[PDB]
Amino acid sequence: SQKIKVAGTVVELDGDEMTRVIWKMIKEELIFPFLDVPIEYYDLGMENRDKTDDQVTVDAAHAIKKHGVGVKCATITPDEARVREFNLKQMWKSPNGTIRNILGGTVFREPIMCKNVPRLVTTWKHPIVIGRHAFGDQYRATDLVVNGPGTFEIHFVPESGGAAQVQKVFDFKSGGVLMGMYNTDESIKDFAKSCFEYALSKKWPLYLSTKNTILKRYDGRFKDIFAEMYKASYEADYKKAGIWYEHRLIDDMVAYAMKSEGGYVWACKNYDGDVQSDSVAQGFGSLGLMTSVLMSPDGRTVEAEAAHGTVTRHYRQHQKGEETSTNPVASIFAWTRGLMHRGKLDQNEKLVQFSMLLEKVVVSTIEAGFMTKDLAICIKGMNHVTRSDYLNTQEFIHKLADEMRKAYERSKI
Amino acid sequence: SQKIVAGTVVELDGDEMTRVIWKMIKEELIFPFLDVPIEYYDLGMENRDKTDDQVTVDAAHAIKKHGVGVKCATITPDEARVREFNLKQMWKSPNGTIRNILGGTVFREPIMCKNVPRLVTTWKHPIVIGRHAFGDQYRATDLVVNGPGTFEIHFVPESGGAAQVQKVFDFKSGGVLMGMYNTDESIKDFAKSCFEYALSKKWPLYLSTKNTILKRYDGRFKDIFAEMYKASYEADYKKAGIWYEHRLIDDMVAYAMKSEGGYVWACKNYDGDVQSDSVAQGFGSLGLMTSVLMSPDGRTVEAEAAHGTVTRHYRQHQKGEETSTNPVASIFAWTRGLMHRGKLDQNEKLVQFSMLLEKVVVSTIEAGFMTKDLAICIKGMNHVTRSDYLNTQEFIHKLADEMRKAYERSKI
Ligand SMILES: NC(=O)c1ccc[n+]([C@@H]2O[C@H](COP(=O)([O-])OP(=O)(O)OC[C@H]3O[C@@H](n4cnc5c(N)ncnc54)[C@H](OP(=O)(O)O)[C@@H]3O)[C@@H](O)[C@H]2O)c1
Ligand SMILES: NC(=O)c1ccc[n+]([C@@H]2O[C@H](COP(=O)([O-])OP(=O)(O)OC[C@H]3O[C@@H](n4cnc5c(N)ncnc54)[C@H](OP(=O)(O)O)[C@@H]3O)[C@@H](O)[C@H]2O)c1
Ligand SMILES: [Ca+2]
Ligand SMILES: [Ca+2]
Repeated sequence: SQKIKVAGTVVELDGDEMTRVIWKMIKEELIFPFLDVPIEYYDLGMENRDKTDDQVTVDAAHAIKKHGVGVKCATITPDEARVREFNLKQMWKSPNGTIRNILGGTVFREPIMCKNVPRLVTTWKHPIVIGRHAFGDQYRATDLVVNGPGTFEIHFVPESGGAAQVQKVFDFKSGGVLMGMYNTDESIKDFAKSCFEYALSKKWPLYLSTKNTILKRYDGRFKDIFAEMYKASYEADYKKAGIWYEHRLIDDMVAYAMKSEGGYVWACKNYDGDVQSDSVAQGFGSLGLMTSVLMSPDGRTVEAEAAHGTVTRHYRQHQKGEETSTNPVASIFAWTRGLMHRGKLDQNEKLVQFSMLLEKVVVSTIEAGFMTKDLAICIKGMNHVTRSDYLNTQEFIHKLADEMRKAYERSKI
Repeated sequence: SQKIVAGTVVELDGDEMTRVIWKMIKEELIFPFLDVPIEYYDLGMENRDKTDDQVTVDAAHAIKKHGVGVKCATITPDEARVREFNLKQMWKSPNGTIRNILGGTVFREPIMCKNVPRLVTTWKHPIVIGRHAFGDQYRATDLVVNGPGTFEIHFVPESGGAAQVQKVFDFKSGGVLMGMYNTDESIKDFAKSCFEYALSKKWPLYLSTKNTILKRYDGRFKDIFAEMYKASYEADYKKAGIWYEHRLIDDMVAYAMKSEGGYVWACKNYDGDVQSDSVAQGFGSLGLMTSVLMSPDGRTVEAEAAHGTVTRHYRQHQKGEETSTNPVASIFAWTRGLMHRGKLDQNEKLVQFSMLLEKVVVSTIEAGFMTKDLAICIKGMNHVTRSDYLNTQEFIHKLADEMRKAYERSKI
């Protein structure tokens, strides 16, 4: 089904469980009818990441860097329960963590605002953008079970060959756990750049959260890198733009974030950008109401995703042959932002107007009273929602399609 | 001033605004009523630096001895603090030191005021966070890396064989590295205390980890809780109409945001730290939260303010400007400490004194007398004016006025 021709190639990464089911329908009804789109397909379904030894994940990452745009459905990350469940050869790493490792950059997350959906948090008047650092820390770590007594040490061995630098971290008297993790100056700096630059262009303030009182040298490095770069390259233009940058302790930032009105960029270390960008997304209404875009330092490569998970409890219900009502908006906006970036790379204005148009139609369709259960909950009580207040997953997508077909037909005479 | 205590309470003095407030609470709401032995330790930054942080260690060991510890918020120094106080070094968190020595779980909970509107529209009931007090980020070894090399991790068995070595990372230019740990023993301890506490509340229990990413580290948290539920707690919980569940941290923070509450949330050191601030501020103020570190045996309580020393307000204070610093958390550290002092001494009268003061604080807030953070909760941020609240001193005084009437009012 072709209409708008797209020269560029979109690298699509398929995922798992309920999101995989919605992914198919989104392609089927919202994208392909309108777009003549070259798709380099990569199945990051869990079975296929097992079949290929996770190499499908690595190749997909590399294919995104080549073509410039990636669009990824939520995937399962496996632990022991999951290894059992699929008879996996191993506990494979988060495909997300692997993609992010290879690409680098920053994951910008923002709520998708629907005026008829009450925010959960009375104070939040404006959107918060989270710049989550995509590299290192707890997401590329080495952890270990300890089985008996013994001493946990770190050796740093320099390249020159000067002697080993060792630290006794802990004497274990019994079983326990240990782990090491890292970050790089180079990375933190790209993470500083893109955050400073995004807030400069939104004309908004920038907060950095760390726990540099505790991790004096580790988090300390982030604080100093951001402060050094601010003085050097952003203070003058920030002060001229009527905005400001400040380091705040993670403690104080979450309290501020909860009570403030929004209108600022909040830069988080990896883990905080993981946790808080869900607290935020649910605060604004639902996990399905959020964009998530991994951006290059150079602005040429974009991996757009849904930030939420595979919606396992909903899939278990879909698998019984029971009805589901799962919010597909975050999956759809993975596509639109990917296609928007695709069109920017190609000098293709038609593609950008389509991407924007699909975002308008989703938001407008929700705004006109047509919505999945989770948004109906935001409006009507937790226990005072009924079947007539919301559309199921299929209907919602169907309604969305009806509207998109109509809007597109009218759109560019 | 006294009237009411045999057993001893160990007092830990702190920094900045919480210090200023700590004094007033002792002056006006505690010592006037209680004749109590206090073992005083000054964890103000100057004395920590001056004693090479030994008063902190001494304070932690005093708490184990007499069984009750009451602690004011302290500074934990980074580089700017070292400059500011002319410190010998970037001393580690005194809280992190107290907890490393004492072990256990820090249980936190909002202090409900009916005239204070919640910021989260869905929260009908309290959320209780159970924070693992040990290990992980708060007893870790972190370094800056200045040039390329290899970050290895060695475990050297007691048995004397050979080291178990993992390559973590090949550095090319500069960075940071850290190493951190926890123990089966502490994690197990953390679980039992959460299971017992959610069992006695007849409330469900959630543990959150990121075991999909930290598969062995967080996996151990998840495996230990699960095995303990099966063996020791699943049957009793099912009889009580409650459950235990592990959720991924992503799932739990989203759930907590849309839940009505009424559950005990088991949090890893880092998560309990951060999510207890998000939860206190979601309920109305950082001022309106309790925080009680409990020992595995439950013979030893350290109570505190979970929030910081309120540096921005200390600075107003220093210039002679008017402050409205919420003192309720600092007050409830006294009351919960003493509650346990009374629990230990079988002092029926002291348990009730603590209970009464808590009653009077909230009851005073609910009669319209409050500090500026709580006025901002009722009126808007931009619509509060001076007449909606009391400054810090007046507020403590109003409570003080109020507490005397109340106490005098009781038994007679
Ligand atoms: N983007 C990614 O690649 C990504 C991110 C996170 C996790 N994961 C992986 O996916 C799985 C996550 O499962 P999880 O249950 O922990 O997290 P989850 O799949 O994000 O779902 C958690 C819950 O949040 C609500 N929710 C999330 N997305 C929703 C949507 N689109 N529409 C409606 N409700 C939604 C539902 O609550 P109710 O039950 O109340 O309806 C749902 O049960 C794990 O296997 C994990 O490895 C992947
Ligand atoms: N228990 C502890 O020992 C503990 C805990 C946390 C931090 N700290 C230490 O405290 C110092 C400063 O930390 P921080 O500035 O990150 O956080 P903070 O002192 O907790 O205060 C940060 C902000 O939260 C609000 N706030 C906190 N407590 C309040 C109260 N009792 N009444 C009214 N408002 C209150 C204020 O908001 P507004 O600005 O909006 O008025 C304040 O500016 C650091 O040295 C840190 O290491 C100690
Ligand atoms: Ca997340
Ligand atoms: Ca905290």
